[PDB]
Amino acid sequence: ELPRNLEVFNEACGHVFGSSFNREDNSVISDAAAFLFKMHTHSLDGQEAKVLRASEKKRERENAKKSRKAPEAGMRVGRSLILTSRWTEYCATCVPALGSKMKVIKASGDAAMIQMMKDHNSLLRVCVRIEVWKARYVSLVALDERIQTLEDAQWFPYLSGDSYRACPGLVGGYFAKKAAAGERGKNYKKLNQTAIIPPPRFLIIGHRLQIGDQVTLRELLASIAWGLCDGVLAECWSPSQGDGSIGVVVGLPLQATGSCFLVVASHGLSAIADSRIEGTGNTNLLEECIAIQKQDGVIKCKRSGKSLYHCLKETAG
Amino acid sequence: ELPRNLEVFNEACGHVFGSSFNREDNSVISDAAAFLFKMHTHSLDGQEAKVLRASEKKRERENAKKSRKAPEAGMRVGRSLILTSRWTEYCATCVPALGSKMKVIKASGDAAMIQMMKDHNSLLRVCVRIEVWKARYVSLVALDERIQTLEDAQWFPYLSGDSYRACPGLVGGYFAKKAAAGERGKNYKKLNQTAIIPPPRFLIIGHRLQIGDQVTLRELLASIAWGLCDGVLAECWSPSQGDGSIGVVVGLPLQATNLLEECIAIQKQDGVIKCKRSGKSLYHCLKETAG
Amino acid sequence: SCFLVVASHGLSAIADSRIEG
DNA sequence: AAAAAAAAAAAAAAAAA
Repeated sequence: ELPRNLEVFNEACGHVFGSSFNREDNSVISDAAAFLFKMHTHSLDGQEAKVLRASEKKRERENAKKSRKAPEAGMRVGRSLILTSRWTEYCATCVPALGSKMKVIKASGDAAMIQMMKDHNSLLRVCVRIEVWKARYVSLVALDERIQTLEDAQWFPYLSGDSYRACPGLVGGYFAKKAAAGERGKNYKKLNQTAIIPPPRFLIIGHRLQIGDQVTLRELLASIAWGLCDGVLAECWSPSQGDGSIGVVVGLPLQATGSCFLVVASHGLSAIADSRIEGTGNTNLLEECIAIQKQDGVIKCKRSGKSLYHCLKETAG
Repeated sequence: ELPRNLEVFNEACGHVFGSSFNREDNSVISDAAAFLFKMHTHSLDGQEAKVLRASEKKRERENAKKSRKAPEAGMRVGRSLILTSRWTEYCATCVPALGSKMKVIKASGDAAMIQMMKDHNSLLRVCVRIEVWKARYVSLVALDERIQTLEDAQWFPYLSGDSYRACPGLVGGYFAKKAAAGERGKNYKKLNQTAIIPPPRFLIIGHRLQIGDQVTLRELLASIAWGLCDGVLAECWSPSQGDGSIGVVVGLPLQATNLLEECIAIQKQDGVIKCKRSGKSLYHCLKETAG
Repeated sequence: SCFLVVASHGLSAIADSRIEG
């Protein structure tokens, strides 16, 4: 009925959180996804320690993690999620042992182990996507202190190393910076900062975000952009005639690929990352356009020139 | 009395395309050169199969291409080129067998085969030069979707592996990136994205580009720059009576707030002069001037 | 407060929303 | 001189703050 990824995520969440897992709330789904990502990375208390190449401080931290008691049945997670008595069985069964590599399992040839490893990888990817979307959503109302200049903002979202490894094309941070500054191999993926990520309640159901869906402004914006992206993206929403909290998606932005404004260095000149910015002009900057694909057709919506976070804050006033 | 480098290409083009091979149109020369490059790389239909270490899908594709019927005489290639029945004979004789290496030819000692391989190398070099110029000409009007950041704009032109092997100096692409990532050595060459390539109507006749030569603005720009270079290079071309897509060359650049103050050196009939940069890419400048 | 507006969907980046103009 | 604009983003099976 559903692809492997969503089926495995649903099975894992249902097994670990029982009947307390709300399937229509973004916050609950995000909390469950984050907890599952922590469990599957061998990060919950009472799991195998990471000591392969650990510095003494890391050795001490991992030993303390190992010694501590694991989460007990009925522990409260998030806001309305309660672990069931049978989460330990799921953790012991469906979580690959620390250091497991697909090559070793394939060499062994156990079909069940290969299936479990594939499920674990799919769950890692799905939870990474959900957590990236949640980071975007949080960035719409709460600015991150780390981002203070466009250079820093270029690497949002900031997530752990395993988060970058699972979905290199969406996750930024320290590891994305290191990969970009380092040698770019055959597997290098450029950070697609503004990729479309359907809401968590649609991500686990497979309903791709498209026109006609009834969603909120904040959820849609976190799906198609983040806090500091331009405000014109708010045009992708239209309040309904009822309560108005949940509206309708009318059109989605189009990833611009029309023209390139670079100027490569030649004959002693110097490169220009953007012709408009370095021109010290303002007339063009205030009359830019964004290509929104609507039901009727493409439309050029003039940019508002103010952050999405500030636009939302002003509107809420 | 032309050099063998160009004589071989002229003879090959004639023997392949009959009299339909116009020698005064850049598009015609470029299409003929591309076809000959494919022919000498065994990339056409009904030619040898590159199966030295090919993977399963590549092996199947090579086998299918080998089984696929070869082109027949009179085929229309490009827009104004038609094959001649003699081409097969030419493709039977001048094209070296797949996998042949200069080591084996030299070891054999056959003078005829050695000269054939030297001619093949020269033809490949000429065809790759033509292809690079054609890539620049195309880029000057329509920009590649691959090039989005300065990192990607550093490797233009993007050509296949054979093109890089023939002329590593001018060709970029994926294989140039791989070589750069590998190491730097005596055989390694540094990409020169703005080398002066005479237009194909000038290259096949040894007509070095020089001041006072009638050339279209796009022709000159492609021959001394590409789409994303600085717009100031447009100062090297001056139009003629009613322009009419024809003009003359007045100078050739050297070394083939303050950021916008950078100046380029242009050599004229009198002496070196410094011209202030425009700050807008040649592509955008031409697009805006068009309308 | 931070007034940056990162570039996206072909739009031009802004290092400060207020200073524009 | 030597050696989803007949043929270029999103998701999947390969590789792996």
